[PDB]
Amino acid sequence: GLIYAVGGYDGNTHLNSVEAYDPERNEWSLVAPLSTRRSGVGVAVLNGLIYAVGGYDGNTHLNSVEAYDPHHNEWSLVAPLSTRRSGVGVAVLNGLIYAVGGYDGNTHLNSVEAYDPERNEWSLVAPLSTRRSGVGVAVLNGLIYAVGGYDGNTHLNSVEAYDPHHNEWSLVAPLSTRRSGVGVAVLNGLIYAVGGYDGNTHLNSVEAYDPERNEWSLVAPLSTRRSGVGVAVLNGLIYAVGGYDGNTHLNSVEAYDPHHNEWSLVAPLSTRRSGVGVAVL
Repeated sequence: GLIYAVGGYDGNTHLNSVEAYDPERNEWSLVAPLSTRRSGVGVAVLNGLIYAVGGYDGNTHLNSVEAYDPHHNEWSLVAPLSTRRSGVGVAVLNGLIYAVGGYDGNTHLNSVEAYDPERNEWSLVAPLSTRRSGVGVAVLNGLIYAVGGYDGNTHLNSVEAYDPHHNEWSLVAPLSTRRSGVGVAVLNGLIYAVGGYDGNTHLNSVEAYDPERNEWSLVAPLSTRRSGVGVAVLNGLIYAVGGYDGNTHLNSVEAYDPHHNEWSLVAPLSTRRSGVGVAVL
């Protein structure tokens, strides 16, 4: 029932710090830090553990992965990716962690790898049809959706979905707006694409995808522009954590109520964090 904000960039420093949000107290508290600084990190929850995948330590784009045990309040390294990946999208499906796309330091990636915690190993699965760093990823109805991103030359409005039973990606309806550094989460059978960067400006706009109609619709915009924003769903609300508003890196946090279709501010992070990974545990 807590939101964890993992790593990020405060405007000067790539962070190893981690903090947790308690909606009942409306308060953030620091927890144990990562072993390595990570901005542009992908985060996912599996088997009661938080996995921090890849990212950038201010020097090198990372293949390392570490896992957080809230009962020990400690991070431990697990098996590394086959490819260095910052700006990577991460989602959990059928007991596996998928690492989608990202940037290895010279190339924007279309490759995808999956982690099996039983074997503690990563293996490649089918690649994206499009290279995607800064990509948002979420799982809905047994499919993994890769939303937007940057292919090396263009900020993307395209969206594709992964079927693990066929080991195949398929294009679905594209966003109305190009978005890299976009935050994505799933709520009430819809995928929300939050903020991002369209190549011209950082965005406050938000779009929601309905798989039944295969179409995106705009919903209420954020109170502030946010790219590199972490997005997570808790208690029927969508939280947008941190990010970058085109001017500075943000410690502010807002929550979206789909019943009212409105965003409201909640308590801010102790630390400005763009390129932050967010997960609910």
